[PDB]
Amino acid sequence: DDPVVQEIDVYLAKSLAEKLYLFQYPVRPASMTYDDIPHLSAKIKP
Amino acid sequence: DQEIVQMIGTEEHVMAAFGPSLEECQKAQIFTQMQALKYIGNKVRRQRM
Amino acid sequence: IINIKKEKRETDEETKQILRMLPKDVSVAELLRELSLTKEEELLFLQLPDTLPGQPPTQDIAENACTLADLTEGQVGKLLIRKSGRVQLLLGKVTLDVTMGTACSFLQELVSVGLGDSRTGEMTVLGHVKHKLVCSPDFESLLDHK
Amino acid sequence: MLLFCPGCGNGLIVEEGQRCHRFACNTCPYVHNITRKVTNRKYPKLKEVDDVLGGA
Ligand SMILES: [Zn+2]
Repeated sequence: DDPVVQEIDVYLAKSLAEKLYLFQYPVRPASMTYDDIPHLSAKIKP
Repeated sequence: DQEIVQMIGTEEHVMAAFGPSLEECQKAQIFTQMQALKYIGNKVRRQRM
Repeated sequence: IINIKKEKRETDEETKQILRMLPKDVSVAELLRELSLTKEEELLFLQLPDTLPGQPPTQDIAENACTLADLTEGQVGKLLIRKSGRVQLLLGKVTLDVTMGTACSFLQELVSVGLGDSRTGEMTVLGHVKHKLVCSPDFESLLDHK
Repeated sequence: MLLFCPGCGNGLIVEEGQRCHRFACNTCPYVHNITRKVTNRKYPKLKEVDDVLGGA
């Protein structure tokens, strides 16, 4: 059972290490996207 | 309510069993954490310790 | 009538209640379909173990939490798709095992928060998150090793 | 079947509007006109067995 296919290189990046957030909507199925809704404001406390 | 229904179970009989509870909660006008907290506080007694 | 702003059915895989008139994958199948059949790059989200098989390089360390952040750029690991569907992640001397996470059917969008100014930030959506991966040490290999 | 508002995630209810009957949300103006028939079969379990008795 050799690694028969796709010995894949894995790299690490840090350009956006501090800038990266993962947002998930538990109520919104992946079918619909907020790419069509024009957003108005975004307030954050870092 | 969608979160609660997803969170109990997504089998058809599960929603069938859980429907009366949703109808009951919609009978009252509780839609905000504040309203439900107020309702609970009213139903909570001063069991003063 | 709008076909994209419809109401929802409870079953996400069968969200389309009305018509115009699913298999559960494994890492070998997942990577095979997303590489061989499709050349399009895809966004994945994976949960690594708590500590990586390294030491924080002059980061003031006690065998403390050596996470992904403490490491540096460049090639960091090797992913091997073995026969019989076995998939492993050689991370130097150790070999982690990679598995399907729970298949989330809701919307997971990976955004970038670029704080260009003190009072300004660039909300940069990068792509949807379709699959989730889990990496765990092959504790059996570690044990029968010694 | 239990329909929930995509706008805010609350449970949609049935009501009657002006052009037709609509699913409506009690918290936000999201409504959906019922454009054609919608059914929700239950298929309740029947009384299959008869069970005469007196055997050995
Ligand atoms: Zn609503």
